[PDB]
Amino acid sequence: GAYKYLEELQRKKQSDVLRFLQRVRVWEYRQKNVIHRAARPTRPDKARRLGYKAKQGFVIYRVRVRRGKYQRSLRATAEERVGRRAANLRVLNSYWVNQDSTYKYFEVILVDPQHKAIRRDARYNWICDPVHKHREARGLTATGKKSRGINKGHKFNNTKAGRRKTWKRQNTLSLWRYRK
Amino acid sequence: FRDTENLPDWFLEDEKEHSKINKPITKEAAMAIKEKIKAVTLVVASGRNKGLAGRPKGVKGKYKMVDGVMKNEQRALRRIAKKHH
Amino acid sequence: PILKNHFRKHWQERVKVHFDQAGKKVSRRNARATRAAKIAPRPLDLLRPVVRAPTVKYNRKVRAGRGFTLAEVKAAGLTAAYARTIGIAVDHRRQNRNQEIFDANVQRLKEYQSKIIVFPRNGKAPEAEQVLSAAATFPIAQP
Amino acid sequence: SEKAGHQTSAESWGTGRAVARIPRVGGGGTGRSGQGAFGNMCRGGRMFAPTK
Amino acid sequence: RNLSRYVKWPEYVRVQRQKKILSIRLKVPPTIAQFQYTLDRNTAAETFKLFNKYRPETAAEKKERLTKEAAAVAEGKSKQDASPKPYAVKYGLNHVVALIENKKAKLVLIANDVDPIELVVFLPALCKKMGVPYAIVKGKARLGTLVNQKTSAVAALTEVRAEDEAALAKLVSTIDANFADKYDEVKKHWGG
Amino acid sequence: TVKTGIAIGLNKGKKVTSMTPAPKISYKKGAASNRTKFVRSLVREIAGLSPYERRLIDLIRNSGEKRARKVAKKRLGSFTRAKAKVEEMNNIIAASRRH
Amino acid sequence: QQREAVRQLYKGKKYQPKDLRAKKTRALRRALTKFEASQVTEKQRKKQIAFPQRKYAIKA
RNA sequence: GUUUGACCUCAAAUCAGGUAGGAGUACCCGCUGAACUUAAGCAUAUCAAUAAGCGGAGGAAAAGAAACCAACCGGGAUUGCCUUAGUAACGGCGAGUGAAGCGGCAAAAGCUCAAAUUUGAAAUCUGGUACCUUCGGUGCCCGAGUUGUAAUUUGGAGAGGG
RNA sequence: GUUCUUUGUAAAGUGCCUUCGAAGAGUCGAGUUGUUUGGGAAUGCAGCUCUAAGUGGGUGGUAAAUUCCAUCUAAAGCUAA
Repeated sequence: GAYKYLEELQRKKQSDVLRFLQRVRVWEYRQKNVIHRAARPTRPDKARRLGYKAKQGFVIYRVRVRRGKYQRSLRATAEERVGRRAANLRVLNSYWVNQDSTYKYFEVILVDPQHKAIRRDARYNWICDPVHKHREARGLTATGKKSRGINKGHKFNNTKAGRRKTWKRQNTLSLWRYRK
Repeated sequence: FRDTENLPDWFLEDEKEHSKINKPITKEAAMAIKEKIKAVTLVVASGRNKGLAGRPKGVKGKYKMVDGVMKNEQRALRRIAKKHH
Repeated sequence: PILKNHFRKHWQERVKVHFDQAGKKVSRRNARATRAAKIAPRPLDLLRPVVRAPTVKYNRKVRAGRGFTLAEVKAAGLTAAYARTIGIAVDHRRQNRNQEIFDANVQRLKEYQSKIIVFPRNGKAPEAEQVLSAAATFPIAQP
Repeated sequence: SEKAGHQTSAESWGTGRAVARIPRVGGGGTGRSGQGAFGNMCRGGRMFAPTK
Repeated sequence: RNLSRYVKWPEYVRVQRQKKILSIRLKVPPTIAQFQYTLDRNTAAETFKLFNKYRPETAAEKKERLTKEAAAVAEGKSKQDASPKPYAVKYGLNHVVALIENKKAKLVLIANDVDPIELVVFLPALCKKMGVPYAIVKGKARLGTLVNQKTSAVAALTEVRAEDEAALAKLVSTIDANFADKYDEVKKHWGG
Repeated sequence: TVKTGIAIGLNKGKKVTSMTPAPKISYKKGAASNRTKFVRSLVREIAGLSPYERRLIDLIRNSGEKRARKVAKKRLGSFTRAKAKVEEMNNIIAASRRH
Repeated sequence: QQREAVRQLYKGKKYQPKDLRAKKTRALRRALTKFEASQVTEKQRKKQIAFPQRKYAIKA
């Protein structure tokens, strides 16, 4: 397949060819709007390994944000922007495309949970449960989880299960009927 | 790298609008921008004037009501400051 | 002397007082009961292995661990996918590096498979009159 | 309750107005105004060692 | 006066026309721009006279075939021999490039105009290095014609019935005579 | 590996029979393979070279591998990464000026 | 009478109108059907076929 | 061939069908975020990674089947409780702050995608429409889709060949 | 407990031998700043800059480095109590 050839290529981000292509694509998108739809994705393999499958309901939007202290990411900022735009849609994940000196350009894999192909095909029926609404704004996609500080171990003690939960857990006095 | 005479100026403007320099913060500038960011009518309050939470008849932009308990208090404070010297 | 409070903060809000104790206990015992009436002939708990614990302060002990290994249960002659249904825990990220422990676990498994009767999927399902703890029936003793 | 007596809008009238220094109420119109609150002694005020 | 050069066009129009202008005016690597040292016409016409014979099965013919072999499987026979070996284009990208390095493709056709061109930038090198009969074509919708899609971006031949073997042989000889001598230089011709 | 029977030493602890388990499959994860070698080499010659790698190959040739090691360890982060990268550059330079 | 006659007219077909569709609640016009939550891939279908939770008991 | 036409990209429609807002907000995930106060005048620091503010959801949420903990005869996803402990560590080593593993215990459930070619048969799917036993199914038809939908496989492994 | 449907060239499991075995990039990591932590000389996160490998990588933090040894497999995802 083309999976690995594409992938190993796109890692080589400072080859002349991809930096050329990046220059063209930035000029293209920069004349375009901030938020817009792409019908088809730029890094299809990357998107596929982040959970796209090309069928009716999976959507792309391509998006521009500013750079230049903001403990969240630009990535997640973009995702809030599109979640507020297309609120029916549900954000699965996102990926870099390109950047500039001034901006960073991103892309996002989305779902329309009303669409019946999605409601069936139970690799993706999990999402039409109401819980995974507006994930990006609760930080439940992968960069949300990074910025929450959610991975494992004694390195990440102060945020492992939610910073605020464990803060309330350990800054509270527990008192029994029978004081120990 | 980025040639100019071949290419069209309508591309060149939006190219060199944003093909900017790479510079992060330096420490002395951090503390420096932090430093830049750094920046009467007394009234014996008896008779008619008493219990008025507003103004009395007698008007001025400053005003100060008194009853005798303040005289006791400030007497005590004059005593204790004398004893503090 | 040195003596330490942590009471400088706004603590009075965040006080959590366990009056809830016997009520919770009763709720729990009801959980056990109805779990039983759901799972009717099964024991409410799995069979669990025997593991020598870490951290030399404790490493003399042995403990009811998580899960029998693929190697152990293979040598007992049966798979993960069957054992998990038969009531047997499996922890895959564990390795067997003590033959004593190995033979202990497999003796425990054999004793289990001997001590059970399995209703098949076919039908008639005889009366079996459950016991409600594997670990009591299959105890875990220091050698 | 945590908030008996605390459900009020007071602060004093102050020093030297021929009246006490209980914290007293703002507003008017109703006849609660000028009454005291946020106290132990006062009507409608909070008790001493609010039982917990 | 007709003022067609003076008008204010729409935006996306402006984008695409400026884009083509820009891709013209830009210096390019040699990897891409072996594209547009692409194929000429009469060979393409012959190529499609060939390929349309080995066009695929459509749904109608598939269900018709299925009804037939449903008729024959039960009483008489099927080892999937009730029907013959079918022979037609292999068209999917992943499958095609999987067939390569086995390697089985007699001929390869590569669209130039694919928008994430990184999909296919590796391919000419690949078929060069494996020594396999590739050629670039003009327009992917053509391939969509011949394998029953809007477009496909690649067409591959691995199997052909016997009558066309030498026809293919001369075909690949032609494109070898177009690439081995004059679009061998696709990386060459730095100006001076 | 074999323990001593005692609290302290080179192999401290309880002296016990081992098993020498199977290896998990999840250690041979960084394994290359015929396919990945093929494609990575392909993409290597196709896209070729970044600018700092150009600086590396000329600098190795003129001013040697000590300078190349330090400057690569600076453009990249770390020591062992700079090691493999300059070793790869030696392989490239051998490739280009032998064949 | 009118409502039920229209029920008979639009009977036995999808896309029946809004007032006659059920009211129930917002997140139970959502909150997917029994079929879509019953739905499961062929893989787990086989898995649950072959190795389901058998029923057992410990006496003997 | 100055005509006709695939397709790409982009637009519209009181198109067919759907859908998001708002409230509530004790609990919960996040963002932004001070002061009084406390301490040597106080600046670091503390009150506080708090209250207020903004966004987001459910009936539970969140986290979760190790890129873990350890250094031993090794344990074994997450969670909560007790215990470590008011320790290790930090800090005008002053105010003062301030954890985790091991252990006991309640509950205990395991797993999926990308990444293999179906290539002797896109094997998949929405939608329109008729019929029917309708939390739906059969068939006919427009159509998405190879810039990859189904099946197989997910590291405990697993695939292909015999 | 009932009745019909039914495992057939269908699906799945299990042994021996053989060739394999793909495993996520502006991402990890490093610098520097800010912010926060109990985190010590970077515990975490963000921004800016740099930018990787595959018998690899992360981690196990000594006033300094090099190699050991151990253990796990990131950058993608689900799940009641």
